[PDB]
Formats: sequence, structure tokens, C-alpha cells
Amino acid sequence: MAKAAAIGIDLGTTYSCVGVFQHGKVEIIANDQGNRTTPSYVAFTDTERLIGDAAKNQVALNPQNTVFDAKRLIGRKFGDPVVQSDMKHWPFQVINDGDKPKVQVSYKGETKAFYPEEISSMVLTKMKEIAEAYLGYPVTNAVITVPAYFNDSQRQATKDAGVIAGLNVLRIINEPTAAAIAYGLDRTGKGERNVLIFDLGGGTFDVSILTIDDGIFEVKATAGDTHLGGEDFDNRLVNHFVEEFKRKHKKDISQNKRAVRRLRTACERAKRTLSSSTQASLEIDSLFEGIDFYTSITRARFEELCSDLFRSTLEPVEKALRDAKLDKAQIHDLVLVGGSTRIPKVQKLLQDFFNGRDLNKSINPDEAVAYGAAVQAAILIKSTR
Ligand SMILES: Nc1ncnc2c1nc(Cl)n2[C@@H]1O[C@H](CO)[C@@H](O)[C@H]1O
Repeated sequence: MAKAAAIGIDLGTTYSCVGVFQHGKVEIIANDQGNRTTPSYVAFTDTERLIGDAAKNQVALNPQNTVFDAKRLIGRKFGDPVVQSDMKHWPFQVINDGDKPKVQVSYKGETKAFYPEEISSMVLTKMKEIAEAYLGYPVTNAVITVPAYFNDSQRQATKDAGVIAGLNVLRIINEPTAAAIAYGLDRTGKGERNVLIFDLGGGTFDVSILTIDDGIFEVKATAGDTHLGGEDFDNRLVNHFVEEFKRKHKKDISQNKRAVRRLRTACERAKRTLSSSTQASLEIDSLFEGIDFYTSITRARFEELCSDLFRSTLEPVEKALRDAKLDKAQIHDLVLVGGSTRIPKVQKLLQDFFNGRDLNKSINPDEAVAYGAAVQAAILIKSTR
């Protein structure tokens, strides 16, 4: 029953996803708000602790006590130049506890501090409860994914987050490995298979090259930009609409925090519409000083606003190919991961760089990692018996 059941968890920087392999198929489990992905946010309020969508929806009103990006801190030392550089951009306090970073917040009127693994365990507990509500029974066995560049300390801290959350961690697997498993790329029989995983998420870009030799996976190269993702494209849209409001009304909205946030959420939504339509409309009642902002943007204009950012995704692809010592024609499969890979211009650029090659994109890219982890969790729990 419960002891023979296992889940796959994609514990992401900005979003998390949970899957279960049963009756010959993977089911990506929707949360209580009907969403197949849940924000990796934890809010501490005057009465409660919020996780996911409810935490993300109140980030504007409570920025000092809403934690996100815990994956950027997990398994790292306080003195690490990555930690020191990132701290300058977060609205929450990061403190030092014996060369280990802790996030310090106000919760139920008291000052509390949490280790990154305790923050990640609260996200994992939510993913576990989403699976339990769908299954009708508690599930405790899980496969958790990590980026392929995570070292031993980051992997151990992720496993510890799993233990705190009440999960029995069957295995910690690499995100590009879970993605290749989702597409069945490890069941092609004999001979070495070279796979490139192009992972463009909300806040990070990762390129991974894997060799699959008779079921055995090997990471040949990892490249990317830890500070490039979907949120940079939303900000390019925001800047355009701030300048358009200034041309139509002779009023600068940039300093009005509420106006910029409402514009940012509308831009994120418009950006998503632009993946399946050639135009999107913005409908913001009383954006600033009682002025409604009813406008539209074409896909062509959006592609111009982000042109330099889209083109920059090809330098890590080339860098990963030289590090792996492979030419383009030596790559057998191209796999898309992350919601931003739905952008048609991103797909066109990658396909043209690989000389008109077909892309593996039939599995929802923001769900492919949880899908593969769910498949691996089923295989592992069966062998355990
Ligand atoms: N249809 C879409 N067109 C463009 N971007 C998308 C789309 N869906 C998601 Cl999710 N994202 C973005 O992917 C990230 C999460 O993986 C977020 O930045 C989200 O906006």
C-alpha cells in the first residue's frame, strides 16, 4: 500500500513539482489551488506560516518575512562569495551561525532563525501533503532531484531537508538525469547516447551534456548562468510598459512599488500568453493616479525587448560542447526543461544552432524533472520490495 508507493519531487529554486508513477502512467499532482507546480516560498506572518501559492501572493505586503531562493544557500558556508553576493539582493535577513547561513524572520511576533535545509523541508512537507491528499494515504518514500553541479555538501543538505520533512529519501538524482529518464533516453539498448538538456527556469539557466552508455549515466559538461531566467524577461516587459505609460501620460510610475508589482504580475501573465498567441493584452484598472492601463504587445515586440537575453543562452551551449569535447552533430538528443523553454523564439534559436534538429518538448517542460524522478522512484521502491 503506502510502503510500496514512492513519489518524485522536483525541488526547484522558484517552483517545486511532485509526481507519482502508478498504473503505468505518471500523474503530476495538482495542489489545492489546482496548480501542477507550487512556488518555493515560505511566508512567516503574525498568525501563521504559509507555503507555496499563499506565501507568493502576500510577498508584496510582507517582504522581510517571505523566504525564497533557499536552494541558493543550501549546503553553503556563510563566507562563500556566492552567499555574500546573493544576500545584497534579498529582502529577508541572512545571519551567520558558526560559518553556516540562517534566514532570520519575525514569526507570530517573535524573532526566529532557520537553516536553509529547514526552509527547504517546509517546501518538501507541502509537496508530501499534496501527494497524500491526492493518493488518500501517507506516502513517505521519495526521489529528490538536485542540479548536476551540486557538490557532496549540497546533496547531503538536500537529503537532510528530506529527513526533516518526514520523507525516506530513496536517492538524490541530478535534474538532467531525471529529464532524460522522463523521455526514456536510457532504454535505447546498446551504444553511448549523447544528450543535451537545455534548462531555462524562472531564475536560473543550466545546460547539461550527458552520455548514456547501457543504462549508466555520465555528466560530461555543465554550463549556464545562475542569474538568467524567466523573471529577467518579465522585467524587460515592465521597463517597456513604464516607458509607454510615460509617453501616453507624462507620468513616471517606477517609484510607486504597488504600480510596479501589479505591472510585473500582468507582464508575467502576458509573457505566457505570447507563447501561444501573436499578441497579449494588459488590463490594469487604476494602475497609477486613477489611470487605467489598457494596452497590448505583439510577440515580435516582446522578442525585440529580450533579443540579447535569448541570444546569450547559446554561449553556455557552445561552452558545454567544447568542455564535453563534442561537436553539434555528435549530440543525439535535445531535451527542453523549464517553463521559459515554451517561448517560441528560444526554441527557434536552439533548433537553428543545432542545424534544424527536432527538440524533445512533448512533456510539460516545468514538469519533466518531477516526471523522471517519479519513474525512478517507482523502479527503486519495486527493487526494495
Ligand atoms: N507559457 C509560458 N511562456 C513563457 N514562460 C513561461 C510559460 N510558462 C511558464 Cl511556467 N513560464 C515561465 O517559466 C518559469 C517557471 O519555470 C517562470 O518564469 C514562468 O513565467
